Amino acid sequence: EKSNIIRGWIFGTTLDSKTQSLLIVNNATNVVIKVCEFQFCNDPFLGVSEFRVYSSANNCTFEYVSQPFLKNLREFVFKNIDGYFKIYSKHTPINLVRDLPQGFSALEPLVDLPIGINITRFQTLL
Amino acid sequence: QSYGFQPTYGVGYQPYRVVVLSFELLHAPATVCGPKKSTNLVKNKCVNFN
Ligand SMILES: *[C@@H]1O[C@H](CO)[C@@H](O[C@@H]2O[C@H](CO)[C@@H](O)[C@H](O)[C@H]2NC(C)=O)[C@H](O)[C@H]1NC(C)=O
Ligand SMILES: *[C@@H]1O[C@H](CO)[C@@H](O)[C@H](O)[C@H]1NC(C)=O
Ligand SMILES: *[C@@H]1O[C@H](CO)[C@@H](O)[C@H](O)[C@H]1NC(C)=O
Repeated sequence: EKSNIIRGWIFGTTLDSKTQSLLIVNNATNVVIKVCEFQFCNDPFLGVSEFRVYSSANNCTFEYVSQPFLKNLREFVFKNIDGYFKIYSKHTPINLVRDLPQGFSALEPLVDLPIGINITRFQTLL
Repeated sequence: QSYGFQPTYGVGYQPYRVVVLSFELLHAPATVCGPKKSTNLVKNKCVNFN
């Protein structure tokens, strides 16, 4: 996590006016989860304003609002089973500065979303 | 063609608002339901709980 320049997820199967696509962004206000379909860019840099990640919406099926996801570690698990998407999380300070330390930390589920769309790829934003 | 609506027109030609609601069959996780029950609670008795 540290200096970050992270957060921003773009999932989906197709890349051209087909199916839908998930989108998760953190802005210290709301972790919005828009399944709405748009077109995108290569490296859309928002914030400090400008907003040009999406291109055009057609129609959407889910809108969500929840609380923000806050030597640390930013750990997530994204898993989909029979139309239910599950995103887990964990955040804990560590002493080692090198790599993943030696220890155990289970993941408390944060949300369950019934959607029912097949997914094949994803990309991280900055 | 435009309707002709007047307050003095006949009841058959009077405007009527019709709303038709249609629900799709069970092919996806259920998203619409309703309040079933609002019963109270008891303690230290033999009861059937749901
Ligand atoms: C953080 O992002 C959320 C989600 O995009 C923003 O929530 C919106 O807030 C406006 C303010 O009235 C509402 O009209 C919208 O409906 C909300 N949702 C969306 C999807 O736009 C929130 O405002 C953002 N916070 C900051 C500080 O920019
Ligand atoms: C709405 O969603 C359907 C998904 O079946 C898609 O085929 C269509 O292109 C979308 N847009 C419109 C305007 O119908
Ligand atoms: C695409 O999604 C549909 C939705 O039910 C699913 O039936 C299908 O198996 C998915 N495609 C793949 C390749 O998994």
